[PDB]
Amino acid sequence: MEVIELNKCTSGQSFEVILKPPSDPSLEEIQKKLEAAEERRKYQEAELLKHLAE
Amino acid sequence: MYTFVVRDENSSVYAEVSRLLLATGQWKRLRKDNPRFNLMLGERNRLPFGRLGHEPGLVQLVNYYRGADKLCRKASLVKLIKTSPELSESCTWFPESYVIYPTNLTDEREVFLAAYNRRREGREGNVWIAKSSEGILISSEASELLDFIDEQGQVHVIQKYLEKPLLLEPGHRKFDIRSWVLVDHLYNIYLYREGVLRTSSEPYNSANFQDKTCHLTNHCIQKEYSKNYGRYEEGNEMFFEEFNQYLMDALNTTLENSILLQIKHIIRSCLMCIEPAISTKHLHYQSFQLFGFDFMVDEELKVWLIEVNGAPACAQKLYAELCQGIVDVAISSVFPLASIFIKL
Amino acid sequence: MREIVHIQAGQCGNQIGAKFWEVISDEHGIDPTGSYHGDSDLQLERINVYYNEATGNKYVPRAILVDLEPGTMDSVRSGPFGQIFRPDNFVFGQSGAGNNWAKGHYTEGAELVDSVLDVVRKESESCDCLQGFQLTHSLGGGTGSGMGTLLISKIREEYPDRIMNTFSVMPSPKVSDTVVEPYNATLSVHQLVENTDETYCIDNEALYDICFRTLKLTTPTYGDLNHLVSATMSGVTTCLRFPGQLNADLRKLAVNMVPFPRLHFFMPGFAPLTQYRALTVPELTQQMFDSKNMMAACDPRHGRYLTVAAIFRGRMSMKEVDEQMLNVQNKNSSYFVEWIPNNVKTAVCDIPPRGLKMSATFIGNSTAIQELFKRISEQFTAMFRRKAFLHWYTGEGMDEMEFTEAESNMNDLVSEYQQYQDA
Amino acid sequence: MRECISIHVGQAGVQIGNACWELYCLEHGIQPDGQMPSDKTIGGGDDSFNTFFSETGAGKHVPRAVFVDLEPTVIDEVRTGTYRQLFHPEQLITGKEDAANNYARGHYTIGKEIIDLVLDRIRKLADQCTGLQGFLVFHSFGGGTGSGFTSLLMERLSVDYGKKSKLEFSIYPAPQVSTAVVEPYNSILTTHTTLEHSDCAFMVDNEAIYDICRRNLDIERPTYTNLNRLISQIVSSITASLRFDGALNVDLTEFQTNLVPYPRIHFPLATYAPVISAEKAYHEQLSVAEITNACFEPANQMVKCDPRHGKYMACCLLYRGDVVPKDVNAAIATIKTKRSIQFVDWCPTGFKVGINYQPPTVVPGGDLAKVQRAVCMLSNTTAIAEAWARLDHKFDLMYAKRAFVHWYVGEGMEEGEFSEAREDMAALEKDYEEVGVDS
Ligand SMILES: Nc1nc2c(ncn2[C@@H]2O[C@H](COP(=O)(O)OP(=O)(O)OP(=O)(O)O)[C@@H](O)[C@H]2O)c(=O)[nH]1
Ligand SMILES: Nc1ncnc2c1ncn2[C@@H]1O[C@H](COP(=O)(O)OP(=O)(O)CP(=O)(O)O)[C@@H](O)[C@H]1O
Ligand SMILES: Nc1nc2c(ncn2[C@@H]2O[C@H](COP(=O)(O)OP(=O)(O)O)[C@@H](O)[C@H]2O)c(=O)[nH]1
Ligand SMILES: COC(=O)Nc1nc2cc(C(=O)c3cccs3)ccc2[nH]1
Ligand SMILES: [Mg+2]
Ligand SMILES: [Mg+2]
Ligand SMILES: [Mg+2]
Repeated sequence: MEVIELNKCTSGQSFEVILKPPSDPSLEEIQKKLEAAEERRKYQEAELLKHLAE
Repeated sequence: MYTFVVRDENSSVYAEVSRLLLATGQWKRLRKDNPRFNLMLGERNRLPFGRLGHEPGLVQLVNYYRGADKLCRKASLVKLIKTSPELSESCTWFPESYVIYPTNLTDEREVFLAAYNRRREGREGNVWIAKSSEGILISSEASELLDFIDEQGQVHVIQKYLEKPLLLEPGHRKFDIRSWVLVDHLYNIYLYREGVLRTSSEPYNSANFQDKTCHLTNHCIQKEYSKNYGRYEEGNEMFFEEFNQYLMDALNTTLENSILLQIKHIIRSCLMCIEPAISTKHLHYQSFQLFGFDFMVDEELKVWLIEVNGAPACAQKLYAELCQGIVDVAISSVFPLASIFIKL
Repeated sequence: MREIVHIQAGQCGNQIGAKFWEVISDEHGIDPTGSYHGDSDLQLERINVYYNEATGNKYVPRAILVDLEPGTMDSVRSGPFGQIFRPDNFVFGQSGAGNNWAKGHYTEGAELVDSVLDVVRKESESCDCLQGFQLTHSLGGGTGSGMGTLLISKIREEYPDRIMNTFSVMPSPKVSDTVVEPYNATLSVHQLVENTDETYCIDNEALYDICFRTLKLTTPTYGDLNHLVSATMSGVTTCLRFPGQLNADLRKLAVNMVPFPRLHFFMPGFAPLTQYRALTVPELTQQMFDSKNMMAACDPRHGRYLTVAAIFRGRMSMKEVDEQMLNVQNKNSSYFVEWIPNNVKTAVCDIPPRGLKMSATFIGNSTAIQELFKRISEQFTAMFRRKAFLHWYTGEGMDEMEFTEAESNMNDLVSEYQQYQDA
Repeated sequence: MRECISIHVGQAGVQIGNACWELYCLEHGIQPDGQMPSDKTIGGGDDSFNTFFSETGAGKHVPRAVFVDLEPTVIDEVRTGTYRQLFHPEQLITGKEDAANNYARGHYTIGKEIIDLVLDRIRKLADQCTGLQGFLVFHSFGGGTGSGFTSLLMERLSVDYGKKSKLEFSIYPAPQVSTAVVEPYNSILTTHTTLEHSDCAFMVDNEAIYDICRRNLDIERPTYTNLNRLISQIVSSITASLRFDGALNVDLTEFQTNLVPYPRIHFPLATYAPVISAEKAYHEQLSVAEITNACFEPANQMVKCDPRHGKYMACCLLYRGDVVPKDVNAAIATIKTKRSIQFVDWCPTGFKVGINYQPPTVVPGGDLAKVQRAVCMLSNTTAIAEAWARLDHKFDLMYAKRAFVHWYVGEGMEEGEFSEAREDMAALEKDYEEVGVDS
């Protein structure tokens, strides 16, 4: 039961008690994903418009 | 109407509980994967405790205590007894035991041998039994015990073998006592008033630990290898009334005084010890569980705990009463509809 | 601003649509002249969803009235709230559709559809942020069925990213005008399978049974049937029109109700079904799940609910509402699919409808709706096997193959429901 | 002094953020108009509260916050609310059409069209910081915006602020207070995409907050207003160390250092006590021992789970009010002998303790009673994996039938993203099991 690193100020205090010792994607890659999803939306809409044109 | 699911088809006990629940006209059985249940009769292994108690508006109850395995595994029980101050390594009702991992895998090898050598030098009886969770070896030589465990792959326990057991007469035969104990959602501890002695039908032979038929009392071992099976009692099962009458006629004492007081003490010690770790008092779901305690009795009428079974079966002629009791104390107490136990 | 554009087509569509606007106009405090006279600012908070504001605090329904003959819209314009609609939004021809899907969809309707889209475009262009469209029509006639589904197809071409919901009256031989209703309905159902996000299936037989068996009306009229539809449409649109716990637009509502794109045909219900004894929450909840309160003439016990929504209206206990819904689900535990967790949702709105202290509206997405399509398919086949009454359709340019395909399409729909009923 | 920028995404994030900043103003003596009489350095200063508030030459203290939602109705209540004068229009960003509870709509369809505007508004705030620590991000798991746009924003923040820390406060979905059914999809999708971009995430299960509100505040049917006031108290307990003088958790980096030794396992469990009904005539004030013991009751946790059946990697105790170290040590020693508190073998069995003498502030006319001392425990326990298991199982039930999947594919998402996200969660559940369970 050791208390270590005790710090005190006017607002409070802090300390540590030890009970026992031990034993990214780039901007370019994000844009490609966003544009690939947008292109799939465009393809799916184009297919719908083709279906309605028939 | 109350709803429940069945997830262990191999349970004789809860197959009967399931039967009784339907026959009340107020319980409906759902498919095993339906989450909108009131009562789960769960599987023995990997029960999904983390998914219980998250269905809005449903009070959910399960027939197993999460964490009770600590008591119902042989190596786990040894460690619990040694490392729990409530029980301690000086525990007087549990045979001296040591956990031994096979060399091909902490371990207590050198601690066992240290005590083994102390017994040999002191002329004291030095018979031990190795077992785990067939698979049993009784020997008076440490070399044969440690070599048997290494050939295996799972953790084993070496335990002092009760060389001086109480022997029923006639027959000069060994036995063990099974007690059924129900712990409800409030952690009341209920001991079923009816126990059973799993008797051996072969005379006890201290000079031959090789033939494991008068030394091992398991019902399966007696049915397959014992040529006197059923000789003295039906199915090698003696019940308390007869056993009590025997203790009076032969030893001038009662089952309550000579044995049951110690049994109740042991059951209460074990279950009170683990209560803070498994209690569901303030949990979002609630548990109950049926336990099977196995006891040995030595010739001084001292009772020893052998093991605790977390998924026990019942004696054929006791299923009706005990299963109804489970419904009354464990289920209907939480889901009321529209004593056979001793409260410890 | 979550505007909705309303369209009503044909005789049934315009008669049920007119009642819908009378009901919600009363709820929002709008009188037959389009002037507000309510007592609560709750009535104006979402008035813009269905009404446009004109000069002088005048509210004009965002409604387009369509027909191929002038008769029914002359009745609307002379009705109670007839003067509330924008005169420019009456679009009608003179020839009629003769209860003929082909006339509504391919010949007479084709000649009028462009002028309807012109009005739709004008209403949409003045929307801050269009939620989507709703259409009222029957499937058994010619204009609502044939021209209504033609309109839906042309709206999807022009507004492909907008929700399209329909209140669709299904024909029944017990409440029938002509024998060709199964042909018209089978042709229309396939259009709806492809081009709507929600279709409320309102079976005229169910409406009749409710009026006769439950409301004790010896001789129900179309007016009595339409009072049930009007009340149901008010409840279904309640969370769009009044502030509450739900702030969902049409798309969010559909996302959480439609797990598969073709299975968007809903069984609606209402309680209380028309007295001075207000209902308790237990009674509301039991009746709204009762088959007798359903309007699709399908037994829910014959299928499984994929999703359910229920909205409660009035001053009542949320806790008791929650408690009763739990009670109904355990009694029907076998009738909810297990692979859509938490698939029964409820909402409450403080404002009750007119003449009631509390009510509940039920929206069920149930595979039992396949019974409705099976009925139609059977009646279709009984005539089509003999090619009976087909000359009315081939005379307008259709050929038998298009009937064969419509039949196959609806038998596929039925099969798709049976698949998920056994999942 | 190093600044922190708060970002509130979607309805849940915006309404919780509104509750937090109200509470911050009450804690620091800042009036709704932004004026702060106790700040004697007009138009400037590098006090601790300045990590969250900038200052204008006129003496107004402005939150370092951005609110983002894809429809305007929730943010409009900030613009016209009690604290409208606190924020300026550049901080409040609204679209026209929301994500309809569709992750794919918030991340791909709408996210692509608004992400650059949101980064420009954030850049404006960052240009006003001398030493930006990083970001605090508030959002729901279940909303289409809270899930989908948050994960896009987190990815871009890693790009534009590589060295800055990012912490999350995430609302985990509870059916009791939700009318959606696709939330398990949205939760797994956003967790998968955000896991590598978040340094420390505090999950709050609405089920836990709902039941605390019913059980301890005697609210029969809690509303979002009730829930958010309680959540904002817990959030404030967690962020107080950044806004007041002190030596524990004084910068965002310290949260990870103190609570997250394993980068993927960065979801600490929060527990808070006491929660007392203001309607209660008078309540006997709880002692340090009693509120500390309450930190080990599942009934007080922000996520319902059983820490007795997991292992601890770290534990921080954050006290506010009349608390002195001696009583904390006495309470801890007692609890060690009565509670099941198992640490992993590769970590010290210990507690980092922080005490702020100012007792909890409560919103006047709220549901919470004023107390003389309170505590929030932050513990990284493997038991929180139960919450992932629940979510993953609901995901599996629906995905086996592909229920609702067409809504996501329709917005340009590929089906493979579902299985990829679910496999990441499966690996996460395995990480927790390796860390916390013995054979
Ligand atoms: N605690 C709390 N949870 C909320 C609040 N608002 C919404 N939620 C929860 O958040 C989830 C719904 O997501 P929202 O935040 O409303 O959705 P969104 O982020 O605005 O995204 P959209 O789909 O575009 O509307 C559900 O689980 C709600 O219970 C709130 O104010 N407080
Ligand atoms: N330490 C010991 N001393 C004496 N006999 C012992 C013993 N340990 C075990 N036995 C005997 O061996 C038999 C089987 O032991 P054990 O209880 O390990 O088997 P088991 O796990 O199959 C019992 P159950 O079938 O109820 O689970 C017991 O019936 C007992 O008679
Ligand atoms: N419920 C209801 N059904 C109607 C009404 N009018 C017609 N129907 C039904 O609608 C079908 C006839 O279609 P109808 O709308 O009259 O033809 P249309 O003008 O060409 O669209 C038949 O099934 C009728 O039973 C009505 O006012 N209410
Ligand atoms: C014009 O079309 C509609 O009004 N569609 C619609 N209204 C709905 C209302 C609900 C509804 O009231 C509830 C949703 C969740 C709980 S009650 C659900 C789905 C709906 N679809
Ligand atoms: Mg055993
Ligand atoms: Mg007609
Ligand atoms: Mg939203």
